[PDB]
Amino acid sequence: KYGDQRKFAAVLVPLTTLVFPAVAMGMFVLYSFQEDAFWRIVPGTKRARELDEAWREHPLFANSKDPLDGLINPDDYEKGLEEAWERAKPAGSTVTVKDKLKQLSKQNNPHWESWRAMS
Amino acid sequence: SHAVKIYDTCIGCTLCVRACPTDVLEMVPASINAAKQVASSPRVEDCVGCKRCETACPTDFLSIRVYLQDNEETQYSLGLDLVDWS
Amino acid sequence: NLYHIASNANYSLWVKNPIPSMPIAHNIWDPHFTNSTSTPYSHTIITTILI
Amino acid sequence: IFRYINTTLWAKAGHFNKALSKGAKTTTWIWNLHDYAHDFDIQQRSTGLIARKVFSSNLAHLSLVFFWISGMHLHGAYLSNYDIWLKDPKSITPSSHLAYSLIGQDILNSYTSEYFSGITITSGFFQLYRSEGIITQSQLKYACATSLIATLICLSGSYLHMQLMSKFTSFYKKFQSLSQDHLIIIFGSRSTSLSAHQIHKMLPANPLLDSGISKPSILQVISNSLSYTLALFSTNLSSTGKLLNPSTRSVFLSQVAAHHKTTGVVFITLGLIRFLTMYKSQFSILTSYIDYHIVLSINLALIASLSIIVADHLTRTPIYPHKSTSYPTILCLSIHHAWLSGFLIIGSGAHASIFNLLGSPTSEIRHRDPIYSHLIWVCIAIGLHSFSLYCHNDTLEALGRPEDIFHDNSIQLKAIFAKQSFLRAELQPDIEMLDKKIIRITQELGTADFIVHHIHAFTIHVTLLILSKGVLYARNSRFVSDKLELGFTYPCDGPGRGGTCQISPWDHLFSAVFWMYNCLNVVTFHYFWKMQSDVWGFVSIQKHISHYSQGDFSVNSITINGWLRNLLWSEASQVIQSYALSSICPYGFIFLIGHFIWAFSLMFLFSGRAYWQELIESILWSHHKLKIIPHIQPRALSISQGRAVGFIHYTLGGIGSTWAFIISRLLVLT
Amino acid sequence: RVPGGKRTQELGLVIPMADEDGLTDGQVAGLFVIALVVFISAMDLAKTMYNGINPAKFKTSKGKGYISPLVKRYIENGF
Amino acid sequence: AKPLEMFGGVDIDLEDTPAHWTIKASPVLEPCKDNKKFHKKLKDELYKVKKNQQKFAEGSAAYARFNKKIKMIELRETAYGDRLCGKKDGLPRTIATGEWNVRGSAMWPAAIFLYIAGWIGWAGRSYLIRTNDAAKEINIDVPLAVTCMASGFSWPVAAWQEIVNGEMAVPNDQIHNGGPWNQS
Amino acid sequence: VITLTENGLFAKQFLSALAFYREGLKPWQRGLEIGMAHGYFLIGPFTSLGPLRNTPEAATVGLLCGCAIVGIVSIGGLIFGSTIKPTRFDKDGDKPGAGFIEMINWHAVGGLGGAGFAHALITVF
Ligand code: CLA
Ligand SMILES: CC1=C(/C=C/C(C)=C/C=C/C(C)=C/C=C/C=C(C)/C=C/C=C(C)/C=C/C2=C(C)CCCC2(C)C)C(C)(C)CCC1
Ligand SMILES: CC1=C(C/C=C(\C)CCC[C@H](C)CCC[C@H](C)CCCC(C)C)C(=O)c2ccccc2C1=O
Ligand code: SF4
Ligand code: SF4
Ligand code: SF4
Repeated sequence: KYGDQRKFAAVLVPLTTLVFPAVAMGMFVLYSFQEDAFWRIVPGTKRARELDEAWREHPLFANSKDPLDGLINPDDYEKGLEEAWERAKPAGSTVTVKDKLKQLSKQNNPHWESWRAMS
Repeated sequence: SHAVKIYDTCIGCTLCVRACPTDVLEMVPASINAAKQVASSPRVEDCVGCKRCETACPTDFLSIRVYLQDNEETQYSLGLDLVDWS
Repeated sequence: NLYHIASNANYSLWVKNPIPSMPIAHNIWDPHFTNSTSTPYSHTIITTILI
Repeated sequence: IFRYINTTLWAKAGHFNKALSKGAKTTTWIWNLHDYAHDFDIQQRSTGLIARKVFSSNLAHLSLVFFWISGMHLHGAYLSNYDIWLKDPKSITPSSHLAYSLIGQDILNSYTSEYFSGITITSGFFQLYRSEGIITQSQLKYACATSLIATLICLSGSYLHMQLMSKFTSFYKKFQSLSQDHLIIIFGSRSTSLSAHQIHKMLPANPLLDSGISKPSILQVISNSLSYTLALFSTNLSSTGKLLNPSTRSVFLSQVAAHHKTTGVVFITLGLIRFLTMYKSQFSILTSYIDYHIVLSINLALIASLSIIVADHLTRTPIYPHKSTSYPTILCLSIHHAWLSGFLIIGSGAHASIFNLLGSPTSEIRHRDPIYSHLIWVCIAIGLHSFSLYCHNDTLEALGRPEDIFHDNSIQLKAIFAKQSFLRAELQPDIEMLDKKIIRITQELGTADFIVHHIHAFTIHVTLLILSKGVLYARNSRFVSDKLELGFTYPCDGPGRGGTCQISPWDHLFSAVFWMYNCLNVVTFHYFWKMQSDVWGFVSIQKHISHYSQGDFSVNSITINGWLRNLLWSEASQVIQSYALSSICPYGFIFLIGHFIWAFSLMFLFSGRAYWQELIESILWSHHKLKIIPHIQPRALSISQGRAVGFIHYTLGGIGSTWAFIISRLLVLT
Repeated sequence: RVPGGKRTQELGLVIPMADEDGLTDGQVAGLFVIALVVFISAMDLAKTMYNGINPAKFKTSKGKGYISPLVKRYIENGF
Repeated sequence: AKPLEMFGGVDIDLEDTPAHWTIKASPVLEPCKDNKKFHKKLKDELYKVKKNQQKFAEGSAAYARFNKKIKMIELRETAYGDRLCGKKDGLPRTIATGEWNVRGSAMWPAAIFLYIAGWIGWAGRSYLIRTNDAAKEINIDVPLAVTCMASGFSWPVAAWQEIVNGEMAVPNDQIHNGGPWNQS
Repeated sequence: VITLTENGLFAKQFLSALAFYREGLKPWQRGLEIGMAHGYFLIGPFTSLGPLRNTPEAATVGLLCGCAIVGIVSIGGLIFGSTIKPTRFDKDGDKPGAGFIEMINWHAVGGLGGAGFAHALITVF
C-alpha cells in the first residue's frame, strides 16, 4: 500500500522532534554549568588559558603577540634611533632614547584583561 | 568591567568627576593644562557605563572616553541589586 | 529531497502526465490531526501528503 | 496693571523658558520651544504666574470649545438639510457638511435629500437639536449667536485674568470653595435648570412632533403657549427605560426631564451633606494632592471614565429621538468616546507621574514591588489565558477538530455573571423596532463574548501595568537610584548597566499609548462586529430578524482567522471598493492615507537619531559646498521627540484606518 | 483530498498517488546505515572543531610531522 | 512571422526609419479621439454623473452644479482627443521623450518647474549669503527676504556666472569633509 | 518588611509546616508527600477536557499524561540538583545535593503513586 512508510514515521517523528530535542536541551543546560562552557567566547575560562599557553610554547608563535615583533636586529635599530636622536636632541635635553622608549612602553591600565585571574 | 580612558586634551573641568554616579573618576595633578590637573579613572571596575562623564566633557571631542565591553560585564558594571555575584 | 521524492512521493506517476498532475513533497505524520474522518490533505483512507 | 501687556515678547520667541534664552543655535531649539510652550511650571517667574497662566489658558480653551459649538450650530442652520431631516428623519441622512466643487471634490457630496447633496455627518447633532426642540432656522441662528457671544466672553476673561490675578491671588487654592460651588451650583442648580428647559420647551415641542404635527401649526403651537398638554403627558406609567417611545425609538423626554430634576436635587443634597460626612481617612489624600498635576491627573481619569460610561450608555440606552435607528451615529457616538476615554486615561497616568516627580508621593509607593509584580503576574495570566483560547480554537479548527475548540457548539465557557446580570435593563421578553430597523435587542452573551471580555480585561491590565510602573518607579529604582534628578522626561541614563533606554515616566507613557490603542482597537472591533451581527439589521414581518453580519460573531469570532476574514476582510469590502462612489470616496482615500501614516510612523519608531544625524551631516556637507550655510544648525530630532513623533503617527494612522473602515461600511449599509 | 484555490478546482488539477510503496524497508535501512555513518563522522568533526588545533602536540605526540613535497613548493612559490 | 505570438503578445516595430522615433508612431498608443476604450470610459463617466444628477430635484442647485460637472466632463473628453492613449486602456499618456511638440509632453512642465525651483533655491541661497547670522533666520528680515525673492528671477544666468567665476562652489579643504577614518 | 500574608503567625506556621520545610521529615518523605499531591492533581486536567475526554477509557490517557508530566518535572528537578546542587537537605558529610536528589526521586515515585490512586478512585467510583 502507499502507506507502510508510516511505520518509520511513528518512531522517527516522535523521536527526533521530542526525545532528541528534550535530551539536547537538558544536555545544553547541563553544559552551561561546566567550567569549560562557551570557552571560546566567554572570557576567563581555563581552556582559553591553556590554549594560549600552548600556542606560546610553539617555537614559531613564541613572540607572536608582541606588536613590535619583526626587528631582525633590534640592537641595530636602537643604535640608529639613538644616533638620529642625538643630532636632533634639543639643546641640553637630558632625555635618552632608551629610557624614553622604556617609559613610552610602560602605561598604566590596571583594568585591562583583568579577567585573567579566575580560571 | 568597561574601559574608561582619559586623554591629554583634558583641561581639568572636574565636571566628569562630578557627573560620575559611582566614584570612578578622580582629579590628579598634572602640568599639561592651565588648570594643572587632569582626570583619572582608577576605579573603572565600578563603572556602570552611564556615560554621564562623556556628556559633561566640554572638549571638542571627549577627553574621557568610555568603551563598552558587554562580554566583560561584572556585577558592579551591571548594577545588580537583587543578585550577588560574590 | 531526493529520498523523499523517492519514498514519500509520486515521481513515477507525475512524470507520465506532468501538466495536470501535482507532485508530492512528503507525507504528513502529525498526531494532532483528526484520528477520525479524513484530512483535506489525503484521499480518504490513504495517507496524508503535501504538494 | 494692564500696561505690562505688551507685544514686545511676541517677536522674542522662546522668552517663557530660560533654557531657550541663548537663541536658536540649532534646530533642536525650535522643537524645545514648541515642547515647553504649555509647560507653565518650568517657565520663568514666580508661582503666581503659573496660576494665572493655567486659569487663563483654561478660559481660552473654553472659548475655543464654544467657538467649535458655534461653528456646528451655524453649519446646522445654514449648511444643512436639517429641515427635511426634521420632516422625515428615517429617510434622510444627517448632513451639515458640504464640499466645494474643486478638483472633482464634488464627488464627495452624495444624495441625502432630493434638494441637498453633502457629506453625511455622524456627530449626532441633528438628534441633539431635535431633542433640544430646535425646529426653525432662527433657533439655530440664535444658538450660534449665543455660542459666539460665549466665545468672546471667555476669550475676554482669559485676557483679563492674566492681570486681574496677582501675586496675592488665592481663589484657585480654596478647594473647599471650588468643590462646594461646583457641586451645588453646577451639578445641582444647573441640572434642575436643564430640567426646567426640557419641561418648558421639549415636552411642549417633542410630543407635538411625535403627535404627528410636524406642522405644529407653525408657531401657533410650537412657540410654547401649550399649557394644556401637562408635563407627564405620555409617561404611560411603566418604568423609565422598560418602555421606549414607539415613534422616536427613545426614552420619553418627560422621564429625562424628571431624571435631570432628581439628579439636580441629589447633587444639591450631597452639597449640603458635605458639611458633615465621612472624612479623616481620605485626609492624607486631601493634604498631599493639592497640586496642579495631581488634580489634573485625577480629573483626567475621572473624565475618561465618564467618557467610557457615556460610550457604553449612548448606544443601548437610547435617549435621543431617531438616533437608535441612525446606526452610523450610534457607532460614532460609542467609538469616539471610547477613544477619548483611552487617551484621557493615558494622560491621567502621565500627570500622575509628573506629580510624583514634582510633588512628594504617598504611602503606596513603598511596597511598589508587590503591587507592580502581582500586576505583572495577572497580566501574564490573563494574556496566556484569554488570547490563547483564540489560539487554541484557531489551531484545532485548522486541524479539523471543531469539537475540541471553545465555542457554543463545543467546549463552552459560559458568561455566568453576565448571564445572571439580567438586572440591567430587565426589559420584557422581546425586542423593539421602529421602521425596518432594530432599536435594541438584548445581546445574548455566549462563549465568544466571554473570551473577548477577557481580552478586554487583559489589555486594560497591561496598559495599567505600564502606567502604574511608570508612576511608582518615577523617583528611583533598583536600576537607577537617582531618577528624580533626571527629571520627568529623559531618553535614558546611558548604555550602562546593560542599557537604560526608556526608564523615564515619559517613555512609560510612550509605551502605554501603544498599549491603550491596542486595548480599545479590540473594543472598537468587538462593538462593531457584535452590534452588526446580533443587534442591528433589518426585520421580517414574520418576526424574523436579518442582521447586517448575519450572525457571524457567535460562529467566527472564536478564532483569530474569523476576525481576519469576517471582520477585517469581508466587512472591509465597502471601504476598499469605495472609489468613484459618491459618498464614500474620501473614506477609501483616508483608509489608504491611514495605512501610509501608520507605516510612516515605523521609521521614527524603529530608528535611532544618530543615523539621521550622520545623514544630515553628510547632506550639510553638500550645502556648505555651495555656500548655503543654515546658521540654525540642522540637528536630528531628539530621542524623546523621535519617540513622540512615532507614537503620534502610529496612533493617528491606525485610528484613521479604523475610522474609514467602520464609517464607510455603516454609511453604505444604512 | 479537498482542494483549495480557484485554479485547482477550475482546471481539475489532481495529485496522483502511487498505489505501491515507493521504497522497500530494506532500501530505507540501507540509507539509514550511511546516514548513521554521516552522523558519527559529523559528531567527530564537531568535537574536533570545538576543541580546535592543539599546537602542543609536538611535545607529546609521536612522529615528527610531515609537509608534503607540493606544500613546500606552494610555500616557496609565493603567497 | 507574426512577432505578436513569437514574443508572447508584445509587437515589434520591425522598421528602421527616423520617422518612427516619435512617440506618435508607436503601435501601443493611439489618438484618444478614435480609441474605443477612451469612448467607453468617458461615456461611463457621463452616465454615472448623469444618473447621480437625476436623483435630485429638477429645479435645485444640485441639479445646476451637476450640469456644470457634466459640461466639465464633456470639455475634458473633447480636450484630451488629441492626446495619445494606449490601444487597450484608453487612458491618455504623458510623453517623456523630449518631443516638445506633442499633447501631454513633459518638456514644458519640466522647463517651468526647473525655472521656478531654481528661482526658489537661488532666493534662499541669496538670503542666506546676505544674512550670515542665526538671528536673521528666526526673525526674517522681510524687506531683504522679498528683495532676494524678487531678485531670484535671473537665477539661470547669475548662477552660471557664479559657477564659472568661482563664486558658487567652495574647495573641499574649507568645509568639514567628514569623520576621520584614520590616524594611528 | 513584614506583612500579614508572609510574616503573620498563621502564614509562618503554614509555610514552616509544608512538606518542603516541615521539621523532622526525611528527604524521601518530603518527596513522597509532594509527589503524591502533584500526581493526584495532575490527572484531572487530562482525563477531563483532554483529546480523548469522551472515549470509553478517557482516564488511562489522563493517567499516562499525568505520569508523563510528573516524570518531566522530576527530570527538571534532577537537572536542578545536578547543576545548582542545593545542600539544605543533605545530611552532614554526604555528597553535595544528595538530599535534593533523593527528594526529587521520591517525588517522582509519589507522583506515580498519586496519579495511580486518582485513576483507581475514578475507575472504581
Ligand atoms: C486637560 C488635558 C491636558 C492638559 C492641560 C495637559 C497639560 C500638559 N501636559 Mg499633557 N497630556 C494629556 C492631556 C493634557 N496635558 C493627555 C491626554 C496625554 C496623553 C497623550 C498627555 C501627555 C503628556 C506628555 C507625555 C507630556 C505632557 C506634558 C504636558 C505639560 C506641557 C505640555 C506642552 O507644552 O505641550 C505643548 C503642546 C504640544 C506639543 C501639542 C502638539 C500637538 C500634539 C503633540 C499632536 C496632536 C496631533 C493632532 C491631534 C492630530 C493632527 C491632525 C492631522 C490630520 C494633521 C502640560 C502641563 C509634558 C510635560 O513636560 O509636562 C510637564 C509631557 O512630557 N502631557
Ligand atoms: C479550591 C480551594 C482551595 C484549594 C484547594 C486545594 C489546593 C486542594 C488540593 C488538593 C489536593 C492536591 C489533594 C491531593 C491529594 C492527594 C492524595 C490523596 C494522594 C494520595 C496518594 C497515594 C495514596 C499514593 C499511594 C502510593 C504511593 C505513595 C506510591 C506507590 C503506589 C501507591 C498508590 C500505593 C482553597 C483552599 C485555596 C480555597 C477555596 C477552595
Ligand atoms: C526620519 C527621522 C529623523 C529625521 C526627520 C526630521 C529631522 C524631521 C524634520 C523634517 C522637517 C522639518 C519636517 C517638516 C514637515 C515636512 C517637511 C512635510 C510634512 C507635511 C507634508 C505632507 C507636506 C530624526 O531626526 C529622528 C530622530 C530620532 C528617531 C527617529 C528619527 C527619524 O526617523
Ligand atoms: S570633563 Fe573632560 S575635560 Fe573636564 S576634567 Fe573631565 S575629562 Fe577633563
Ligand atoms: S560611564 Fe558613568 S560610571 Fe563610568 S566613569 Fe563615566 S560617569 Fe562614571
Ligand atoms: S540606545 Fe539611545 S536610549 Fe538606549 S541607552 Fe543609548 S542613547 Fe540611551
